[PDB]
Amino acid sequence: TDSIVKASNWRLVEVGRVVLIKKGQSAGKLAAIVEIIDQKKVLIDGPKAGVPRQAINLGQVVLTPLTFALPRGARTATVSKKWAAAAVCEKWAASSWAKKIAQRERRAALTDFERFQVMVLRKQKRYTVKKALAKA
Amino acid sequence: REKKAEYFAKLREYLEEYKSLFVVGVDNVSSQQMHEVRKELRGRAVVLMGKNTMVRRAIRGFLSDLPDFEKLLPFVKGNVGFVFTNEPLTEIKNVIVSNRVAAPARAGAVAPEDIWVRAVNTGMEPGKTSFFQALGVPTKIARGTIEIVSDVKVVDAGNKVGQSEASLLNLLNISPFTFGLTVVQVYDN
Amino acid sequence: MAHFKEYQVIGRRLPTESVPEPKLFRMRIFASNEVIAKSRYWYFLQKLHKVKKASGEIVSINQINEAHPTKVKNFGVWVRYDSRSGTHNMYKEIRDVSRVAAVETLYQDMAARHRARFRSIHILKVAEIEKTADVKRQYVKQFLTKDLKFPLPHRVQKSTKTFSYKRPSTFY
Amino acid sequence: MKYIQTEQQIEVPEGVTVSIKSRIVKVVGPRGTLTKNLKHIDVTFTKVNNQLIKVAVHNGGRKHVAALRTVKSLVDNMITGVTKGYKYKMRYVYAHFPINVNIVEKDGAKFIEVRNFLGDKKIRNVPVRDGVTIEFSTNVKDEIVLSGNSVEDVSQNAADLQQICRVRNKDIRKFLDGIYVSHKGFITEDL
RNA sequence: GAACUGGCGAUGCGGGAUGAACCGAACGUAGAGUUAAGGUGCCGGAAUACACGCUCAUCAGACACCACAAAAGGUGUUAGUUCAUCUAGACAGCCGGACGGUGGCCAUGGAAGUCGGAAUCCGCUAAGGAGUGUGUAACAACUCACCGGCCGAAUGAACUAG
Repeated sequence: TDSIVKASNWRLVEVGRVVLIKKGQSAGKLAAIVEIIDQKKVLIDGPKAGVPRQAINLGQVVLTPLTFALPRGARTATVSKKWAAAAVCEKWAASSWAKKIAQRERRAALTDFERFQVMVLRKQKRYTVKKALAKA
Repeated sequence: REKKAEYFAKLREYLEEYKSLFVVGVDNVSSQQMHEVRKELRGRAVVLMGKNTMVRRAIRGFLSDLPDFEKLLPFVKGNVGFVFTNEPLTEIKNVIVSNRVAAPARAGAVAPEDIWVRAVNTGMEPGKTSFFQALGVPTKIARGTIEIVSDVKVVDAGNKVGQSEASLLNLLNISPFTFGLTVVQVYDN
Repeated sequence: MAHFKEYQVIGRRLPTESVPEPKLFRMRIFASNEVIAKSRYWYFLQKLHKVKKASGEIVSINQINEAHPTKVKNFGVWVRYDSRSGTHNMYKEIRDVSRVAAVETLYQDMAARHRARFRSIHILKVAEIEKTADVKRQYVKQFLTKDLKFPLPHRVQKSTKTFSYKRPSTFY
Repeated sequence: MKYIQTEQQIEVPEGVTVSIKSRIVKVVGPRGTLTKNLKHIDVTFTKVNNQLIKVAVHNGGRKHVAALRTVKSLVDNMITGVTKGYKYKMRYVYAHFPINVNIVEKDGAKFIEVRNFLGDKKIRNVPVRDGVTIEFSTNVKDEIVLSGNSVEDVSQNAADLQQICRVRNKDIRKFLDGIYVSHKGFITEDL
């Protein structure tokens, strides 16, 4: 007897939603949307991450599901304080995306000796798993 | 307020003492048929199937125009007209007598019965009646004694009328179809 | 051409022994380089007053800078241009971040909707409108209200690699 | 231009209900069920609280936003049909040659035959589809009534019949004998 | 036919189904970085990135001279110019307006809103016309015009060019 609809809930653009960039000068540093002009162009800030304040096209930016309360038309001195107060890094790094990023970075950065270590340890893990899997 | 007084603050204010009620609806009839009989005592009849100016009426609310209008109060959708008449109905059958030369109706509407009236000679020439190929009128003449060969029925009720079939057929000075009653209410308080 | 700049220019129309100290004319113009900026300034001066490049001087050039690049701004713009049948006089408004970006967007919009190349456009003025309830057009009056919550669906994203196993989706 | 977000409210009473898949919609009520596929424009639906479904779209031209109210009309009309029923009364008219209409079942098909239409003498057949029925109107001369739940099926059937009863090669405004609709309403009244 | 320069049967080709005459360009053998008046998914030697628009076309459209379109137009789509109304709240959910002239003239038994020819205002001032069409070759002529019943917000008209 219910009128069920699934959710129809996707990620939006709105003052407060932290974002991430993929290509440009900064290249891969979180930032906070502060204002919005039109469908494509906005200005973002990420002073604690070290990026200057400027305007970027949304096609050049990637979104995130984190957010927090912001006032419109703020500036660096306010957005940095609100960023530090909300403490987004307490949960962003905990999320299951920055962990994969760090995994990619370490796997790309490690060298030959560590590779041989990982090889022998992978043999160890394979042995241990297949032991318990064979009998049951 | 310059022009509105001539309708509201003049006519209605000088005749805010009426208690008659003649509610009629022109659904589909020859308008002048009802119009002239509402008139004849001309100057006391005017159709006013109105519009929506009651927001302004409530803004200027102090009318008390027709307290007997509380019957179709949930009918705010194409309401009847605020018309003012106080005529009698015992006049046509005694005062006016022997008119008998009024105008016929639209000439073309559907008749109730299938009738063929006998035609009398007059001594005129045939006119522009060479349009009958479809159904026609099969007739024969022999010095007055006319003879119809076959009969035709053209149409029934519930259909619209043609375009060029009302010229020189009904030459008896008769209204083909008025003969009806169309009225919603006729009351006095 | 390139990304736009804009300069203030001041000319003088060089003096004469019998009439020294002229009136000193100023303009502010949008361009890409100082050379073409002063050239187009001289062009407008040719059009609007009697003077010739062989009988004048540029007494100053300065590459000014917008004050507050952080503040999103509502800029009204007036323009006069020529088309394939006749001339016109148009007025528009844009929500943007700075005047150089405003003019850069304006030129693309005019080339879009009127085929007006750079050789047939000249701006009359670009001014700011500061308060609300003063814009006119319903392609910029939208973003003034509170809470501009909306997605941009169908997030496409390319691939540096040419092949792919997983048959990707377009969630967002 | 570019209406960034535009929506429309749609109500639903308490007796009926609806279930929306990714793209399919399925209404259910006392009179019966109904389904429909919306793989045409792909606009969003959002529940509020058991009575208010908001249809919504973001970023489009007038051609893209017209489909929004179009689908609103489609859904609210079809739920009105399944919660209230639809009916179409059509009439016969004949000048001199009276019509002869009949219903005939064969192989679970249920066709309709028309005869004596301007003097034809071999069958004028027309089929009928499910979800709709017909009864010859008693106590009234020369009418027929369709009655069903959906609207697209019954309107298409009535239009098919009133188009099949067509004539050519005769006078273009003297002959007006055929079948045509007359009334469009509901199986119930004021509910 | 001819002036000006750059071109010619006898004068070496990028662009295309070729080259006097479609731009005319001046020539060593192995020997730099760019192009002579260039485009890049493939006819392949090279970037399937960046910002707004028409684009459904049931004959789309594609790069100079070069191999093509105008009668007359489009509530088809975007962007403008101008003019009048709106929270003193109008549009799209139905109506009709016939008082005097409308019985206005052609060898004194008949011509009721112009078959053969002139003219369209007044006192009236929410109704309140001698009428675009109008039954015997008018006497018996109907349809329509600032006005009037709930809700509640942008709409209406004329032009301009992609």
